[PDB]
Amino acid sequence: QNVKCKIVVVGDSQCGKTALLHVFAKDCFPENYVPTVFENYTASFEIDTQRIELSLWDTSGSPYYDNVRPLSYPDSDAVLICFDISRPETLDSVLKKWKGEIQEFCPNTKMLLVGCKSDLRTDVSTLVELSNHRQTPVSYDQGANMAKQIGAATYIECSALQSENSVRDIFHVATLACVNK
Amino acid sequence: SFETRFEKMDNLLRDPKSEVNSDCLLDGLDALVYDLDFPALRKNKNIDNFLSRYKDTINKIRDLRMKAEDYEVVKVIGRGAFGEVQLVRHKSTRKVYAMKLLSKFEMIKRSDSAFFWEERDIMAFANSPWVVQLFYAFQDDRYLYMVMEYMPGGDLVNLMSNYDVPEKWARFYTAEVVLALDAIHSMGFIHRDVKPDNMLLDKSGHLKLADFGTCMKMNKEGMVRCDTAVGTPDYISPEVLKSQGGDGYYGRECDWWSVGVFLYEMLVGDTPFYADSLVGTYSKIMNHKNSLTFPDDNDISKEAKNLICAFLTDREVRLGRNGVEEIKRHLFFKNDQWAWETLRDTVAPVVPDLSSDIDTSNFDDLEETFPIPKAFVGNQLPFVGFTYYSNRR
Ligand SMILES: Nc1nc2c(ncn2[C@@H]2O[C@H](COP(=O)(O)OP(=O)(O)OP(=O)(O)O)[C@@H](O)[C@H]2O)c(=O)[nH]1
Ligand SMILES: Nc1ncnc2c1ncn2[C@@H]1O[C@H](COP(=O)(O)OP(=O)(O)NP(=O)(O)O)[C@@H](O)[C@H]1O
Ligand SMILES: [Mg+2]
Ligand SMILES: [Mg+2]
Repeated sequence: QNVKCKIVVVGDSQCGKTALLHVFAKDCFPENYVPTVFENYTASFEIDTQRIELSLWDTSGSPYYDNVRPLSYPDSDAVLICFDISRPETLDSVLKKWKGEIQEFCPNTKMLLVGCKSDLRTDVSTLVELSNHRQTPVSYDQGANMAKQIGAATYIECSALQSENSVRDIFHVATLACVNK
Repeated sequence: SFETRFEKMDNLLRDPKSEVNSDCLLDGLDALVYDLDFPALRKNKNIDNFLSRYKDTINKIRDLRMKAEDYEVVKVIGRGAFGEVQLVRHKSTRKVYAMKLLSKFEMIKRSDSAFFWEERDIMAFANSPWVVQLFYAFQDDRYLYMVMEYMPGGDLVNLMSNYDVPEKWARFYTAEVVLALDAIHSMGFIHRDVKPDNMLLDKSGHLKLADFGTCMKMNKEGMVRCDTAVGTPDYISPEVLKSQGGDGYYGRECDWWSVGVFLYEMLVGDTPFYADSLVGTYSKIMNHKNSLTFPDDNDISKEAKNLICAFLTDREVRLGRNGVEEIKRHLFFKNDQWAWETLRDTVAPVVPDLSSDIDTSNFDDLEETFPIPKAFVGNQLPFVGFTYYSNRR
């Protein structure tokens, strides 16, 4: 039987978790947002000639579910903590909540900071809006200078929306977090 | 007709570039009588009353063909993948070459029973002053051997740690690489493992390359198809990387990127995509448009930071995409000190300090086996045709 690693995704609501697991495991971007809860995408990847089998877990970011989301951590191989690059609000949150809730249920499992919606960093609209709060989108450095402060293995970005490869380049990086072990 | 038969034939036992020059047919048999000399196999009278036929000459022979202990050894100046590399003096010829050893058993376990044949061709046939000459290539039962001209200068890493490289210098060592690459491109190939660990220095101070495992003759149109990642991970191309499991298909812009990452390790001291993790140094590379960054230095000349950023970038944009020439033309190789066809002609930037025929001052210092064939394995197999000597005028 081919090698099989398990992968969980947590993150503030609407940061684009389900935008990306759906792009990678179903080859199309989701037309209508729906607050996922649990959901089990079934993908497949390839490192150097050989197949790893991927079992992906999409979740809720809504506190309403703080009580149930942790039923997916048990015995993971690698977890993806997420943030919306177009709202610094959600990164001061990959620290408050997610470092702690991951540190405590899947403690012996590689974790991995991923910044979504990167294509909004150069949209005159989500800047014009982030300034009306004395805010300003997440810069790569703001990103990693966080990840290496919470203990992630690497920090990486991706436009879940614009170029398909930016997402493949993610499940490539994280297949390796499972298997390299 | 008929003469041009026993003709076109004989000049095919001398032709070294041939699959069957005498030295290879030897290599053949020798490696077979190794794979039948078993009690297990001789219960069959074919093997037994044939290996009987050839005992008293198969011995008389391994006795002659450049056997391994024809060389006594000095220091060992390199361990690596499959076994080590030692500085040897020929017990008879008194000449000093630099022998590469390949662990046969461990080379079929790691399932790489042929990654070297291009390193045989290249090293022995690309007569070049950029390439490390392959003088003799012989095998025995347990290992392989490649006797190479010795390079007393050391790798480029021995340098970057013992000096604090200036731009005057990074102009030199770089453009001497650029040349030794457009060498290996127009010799037909592509390197792929391009690091300071693989750059050596002749006693003259100038440069040569060795290690050609990774190489690969380009197809008709100049590209290559390959779904496996290759080379050290600091210097790895982004195309060669994201190929690991995928329709990977790259040209030679993948040696070029590797060079920018080197013009960087030289002028800043650390690599541009460093990170704690095997997987962490891969994610810095992926996000290159965003993760590449020079420290609080503007003494990095405008047009050097500016070259680094022309190599370190997407492949369709990458400098050298449209000619090995637009590289030699960079505003960064301006100098009253030379133009190009005279480079390895000039005088080194740092010239090796050697005491004797074999001073390894620039170098630092450093038995498993097989399973007895039940039936017939065929182990010693695609290790045949590998022998090659010199004699050829
Ligand atoms: N530009 C851009 N927009 C995105 C991206 N990802 C998601 N979006 C938009 O943002 C909305 C949020 O996406 P989802 O991933 O489905 O929501 P979620 O992150 O799963 O939030 P949950 O309810 O907690 O599951 C989607 O309707 C998309 O329209 C992205 O990568 N780039
Ligand atoms: N012809 C030579 N003359 C002097 N030193 C050499 C020569 N060939 C190899 N070396 C030394 O051996 C080291 C590595 O050589 P190499 O045979 O390429 O090992 P390797 O198995 O390729 N390592 P890896 O990159 O993991 O595959 C170099 O850094 C040199 O220091
Ligand atoms: Mg959702
Ligand atoms: Mg090496």
